[PDB]
This record gives sequence, structure tokens and C-alpha cells, in this order.
Amino acid sequence: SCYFIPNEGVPGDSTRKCMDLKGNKHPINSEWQTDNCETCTCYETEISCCTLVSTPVGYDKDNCQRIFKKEDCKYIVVEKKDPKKTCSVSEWII
Repeated sequence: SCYFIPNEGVPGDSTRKCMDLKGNKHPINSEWQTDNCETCTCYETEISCCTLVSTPVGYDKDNCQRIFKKEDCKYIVVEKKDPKKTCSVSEWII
């Protein structure tokens, strides 16, 4: 849900600084949204990316399964027997 990209070999490098996957540049201290469900910030010589989707935790992974919904960029857990009903979760990570 979060990874660090150092200015020691970033993917699709173009400005050696911090260029988004779209092909647009951005000034330091600026944030941009890419992949239409991912975010990241640019620093002098460092980049920190984090997704917008939350992770389910503290729930019965045996009786409930997490479902990925792009339309809402989030993870939801429902009962296996009845996917209509949601599953209780202690907390979410984001």
C-alpha cells in the first residue's frame, strides 16, 4: 500500500527528478494522482508513493473474503455464504 522510489533509478525516468506516469511534471512539495487510484509526492531527491485503496484487517478471513472494486477504489469484505452482507472489521489501513 506504500513504497519508496529513490532518485537512484526511478521507472520511466525523464527529468531525473520526479515525473508522473502521465508524462506531466510537477514542482516540489506538490502531489499528483496517477493510475486513477494511486498517489505520490515529490521531494528534492526522493519520492514516496501510496495507494488510495484501504486494506481490511482484524476480520475473519476464513468466513469473509475481501473484494476489489475499482469504481469505488476500495476493499470491502462480505460473508462467503451471503456476499450481500458486509463483514465486521476492527480497522482499515490507509
